[PDB]
Amino acid sequence: TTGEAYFEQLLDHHNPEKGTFSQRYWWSTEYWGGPGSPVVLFNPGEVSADGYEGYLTNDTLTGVYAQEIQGAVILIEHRYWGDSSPYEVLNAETLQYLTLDQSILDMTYFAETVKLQFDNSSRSNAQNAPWVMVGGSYSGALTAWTESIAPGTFWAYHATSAPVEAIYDFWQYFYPIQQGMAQNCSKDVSLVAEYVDKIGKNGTAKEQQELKELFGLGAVEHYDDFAAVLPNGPYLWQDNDFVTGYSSFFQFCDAVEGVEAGAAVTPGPEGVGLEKALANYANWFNSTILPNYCASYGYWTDEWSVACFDSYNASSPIFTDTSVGNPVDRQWEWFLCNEPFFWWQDGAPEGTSTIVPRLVSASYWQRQCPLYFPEVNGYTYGSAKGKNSATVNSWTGGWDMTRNTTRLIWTNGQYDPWRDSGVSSTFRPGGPLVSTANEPVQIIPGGFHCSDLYMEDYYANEGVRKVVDNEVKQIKEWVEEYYA
Ligand SMILES: *[C@@H]1O[C@H](CO)[C@@H](O[C@@H]2O[C@H](CO)[C@@H](O[C@@H]3O[C@H](CO)[C@@H](O)[C@H](O[C@H]4O[C@H](CO)[C@@H](O)[C@H](O)[C@@H]4O[C@H]4O[C@H](CO)[C@@H](O)[C@H](O)[C@@H]4O[C@H]4O[C@H](CO)[C@@H](O)[C@H](O)[C@@H]4O)[C@@H]3O)[C@H](O)[C@H]2NC(C)=O)[C@H](O)[C@H]1NC(C)=O
Ligand SMILES: *[C@@H]1O[C@H](CO)[C@@H](O[C@@H]2O[C@H](CO)[C@@H](O)[C@H](O)[C@H]2NC(C)=O)[C@H](O)[C@H]1NC(C)=O
Ligand SMILES: *[C@@H]1O[C@H](CO)[C@@H](O)[C@H](O)[C@H]1NC(C)=O
Ligand SMILES: *[C@@H]1O[C@H](CO)[C@@H](O)[C@H](O)[C@H]1NC(C)=O
Repeated sequence: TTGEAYFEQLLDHHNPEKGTFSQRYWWSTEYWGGPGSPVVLFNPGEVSADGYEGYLTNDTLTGVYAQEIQGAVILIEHRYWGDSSPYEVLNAETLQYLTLDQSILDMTYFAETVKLQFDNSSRSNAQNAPWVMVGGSYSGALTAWTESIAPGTFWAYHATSAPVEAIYDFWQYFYPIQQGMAQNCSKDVSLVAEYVDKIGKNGTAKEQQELKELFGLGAVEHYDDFAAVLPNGPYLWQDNDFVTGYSSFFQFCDAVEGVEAGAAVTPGPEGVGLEKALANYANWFNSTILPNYCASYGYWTDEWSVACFDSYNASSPIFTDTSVGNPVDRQWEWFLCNEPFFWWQDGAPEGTSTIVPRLVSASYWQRQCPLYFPEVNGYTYGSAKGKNSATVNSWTGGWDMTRNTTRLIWTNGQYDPWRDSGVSSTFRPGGPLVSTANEPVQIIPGGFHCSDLYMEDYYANEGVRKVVDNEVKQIKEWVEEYYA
């Protein structure tokens, strides 16, 4: 059966006298073998957890784990998202306790002390039963970082597509997309991105304004805000999985290549060249992306509004909305600016081919932190205080937290936009992590973001099936060691 409950979480694990707030969780005993059986714990991470029921079922990898080991499944909503926020208003003062250490200790404290409605004894808490922590994306890093920082509560860990390395100028976000996309699209998108840079850096004012109008963006006043719309094509790669078919991304590349779906004649790998690619990219954005783009934020209603592209308007509701249920993931922007993780999604450095404009730069994103988070009662965000990526990585270990691990398995995707923040990054010093029996790591061929989490990928792709089968057997083997 299923239910939902609240756990009384510590606001500040370092200072319990500051009190508690109520943290939402959901649970399922569909596969549970009774008190003493395993518990699979999954934190949906950078989002409200309400639309995540499926993780209780074997339609997802967490359910498959549970069925394999006779485990309960618990879905825990992250502090400061949804119904797990201590405050109704999120600003630089109230977000002071939205940190990685608090988020890690939330998980161990919960597993050690929660009173589960389905087992009123202590027999299902983590001191008495094996808890398996599973996470994808940021919650996969939360999972790995918990093994690094606070081992000894959870029994085993699986991290898929985990950004365990903080990186400031994360231009590598786009590198696996460039590698996975078609040759002609990649070439033509790069031509357009670099043309946008040339016109921004060397073109006249009349050239800049005219290029903006091609995209429908003549009213966008800051050139870097125009340049920042070009990644909307590449970003669609993040929505791919092995069952999305002729997806939004592949539609974008066909548009750039100037062909309708199913066309008999298509360009070869050489693409269509700058002039056509520019015209096609401009019209694709103007006609397919721009309409109702700003209206999707709720703050605006006009179909052709460009207000949401103006990142220099300190009064924009994108920056001033402090509500918990905001549509701009303000909570995540806090982690980026404050921890700081950064992961700014940028054009590549000079001398390295790029599929997004180099004018989309780390400084362009960093400039927005004080617009999201103006100083409040003396409180500011961590990167303004001088904290940087190494502050985080030297604590957690970053992608070198792999040194001496126990019962942690990793999965990554060959073409995951988050791969190069993780242990399988091609830019990790000493190369990507080498798999061992003690610490396995698998890369899904052709894989995207968290492709082993969704079982539709398992049935659709034999490469995914091989990876899922291996990690499920590894988790079962490790869990059995608890009872042996
Ligand atoms: C030059 O430019 C042209 C014009 O832009 C380029 O042509 C376009 O190329 C696109 C990319 O190749 C192509 O999109 C593809 O369309 C086919 C359908 O025609 C579709 O199958 C593709 O989608 C599959 O693959 C992606 C990538 O992994 C998956 O995200 C997606 O879910 C699909 O996956 C299924 O098929 C894969 C087989 O390729 C399996 O690996 C995967 O597991 C999954 O399998 C399920 O479905 C299978 C159905 O085949 C089934 O057998 C299996 O049992 C599972 O159920 C992708 O959308 C465009 O259509 C094309 N545009 C045109 C022709 O107008 C061209 O590539 C450029 N060339 C160069 C050299 O640069
Ligand atoms: C490109 O975007 C512009 C908006 O900047 C679109 O202009 C609107 O077009 C509709 C007609 O479909 C008019 O009703 C609006 O008054 C226009 N608003 C303007 C010009 O500010 C334009 O249609 C888009 N072009 C394409 C090809 O989609
Ligand atoms: C999901 O559970 C059902 C139980 O009725 C089982 O028949 C099915 O094989 C399971 N699927 C997976 C992928 O484990
Ligand atoms: C800046 O934001 C405020 C609030 O939405 C709005 O009234 C104003 O028109 C915006 N300015 C621009 C140039 O978009």
